[PDB]
Amino acid sequence: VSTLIPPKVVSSKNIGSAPNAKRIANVVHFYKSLPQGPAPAIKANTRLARYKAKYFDGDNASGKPLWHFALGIIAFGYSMEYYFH
Amino acid sequence: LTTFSLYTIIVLLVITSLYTLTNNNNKIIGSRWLISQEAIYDTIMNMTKGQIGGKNWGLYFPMIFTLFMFIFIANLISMIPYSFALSAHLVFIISLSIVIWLGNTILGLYKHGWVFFSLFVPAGTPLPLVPLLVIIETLSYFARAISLGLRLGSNILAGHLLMVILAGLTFNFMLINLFTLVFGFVPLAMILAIMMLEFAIGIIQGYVWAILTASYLKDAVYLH
Repeated sequence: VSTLIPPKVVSSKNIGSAPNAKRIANVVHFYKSLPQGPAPAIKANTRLARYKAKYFDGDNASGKPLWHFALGIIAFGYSMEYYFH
Repeated sequence: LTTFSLYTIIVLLVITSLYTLTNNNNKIIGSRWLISQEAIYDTIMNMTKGQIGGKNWGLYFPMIFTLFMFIFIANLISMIPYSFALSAHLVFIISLSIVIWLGNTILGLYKHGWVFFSLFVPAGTPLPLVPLLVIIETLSYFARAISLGLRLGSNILAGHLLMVILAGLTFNFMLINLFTLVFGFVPLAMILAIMMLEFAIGIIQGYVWAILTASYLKDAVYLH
């Protein structure tokens, strides 16, 4: 007898599976995606964007800024020692 | 005005740098410096969810965080060779401790009524030692008032004084005759070892403050 009409009806496979949710996510995310992100920090300029760039970038974490930062406070109180003495 | 005022400003500006250029504009991938402030976040997430876990733990998560970081920064800055008594100005540290202790006592009285005084009934011990155990529970409860402050203060104060006292002595070792100037470096190496220990115990004390004033808050929020 005469075949039923379901095989030629589709209209809820688009909620029917899980990658639909991911699809509607990644059509927004990827379509308006940039090839590369914006920045790993770069502001501190006054001849100190260089200080941050050399020391406090993702390029390295090394003891050089620590030494520098320590020395600033040492220079304050060391001069003040002779202001107190 | 004071010297102290200038160094309190320096602490604020240091803390700002930890979330302004230690961050790589907030890079998801994470930078070598910003990984540090992730790990601090995680061990205080898991500590203050662990201590003062319950319905509210995140509600006291900024408060315990600014008690961590303040002490964490103020025991490195005060360990710079010329840098002033902030944490060796005990009167500020102990006062801050008493304030927090009072802010627990008040929080407990307010939030948990006059059955806050059931906190100083430790358990249903036999009746002939029930009144004794109220007396020496309230006594120990306001021994907690001063203990927390005196812990941090004593550690930092003693460290700077130890280093300075030895520095003056080894100065006079290198001021007396050259047979003492030969073997003038050997006591110096002892001072170097002590300076390593004093930096270490300041971070250990920094964790200890923030767990203790989580512990007092553990007692206060969750009765008994």
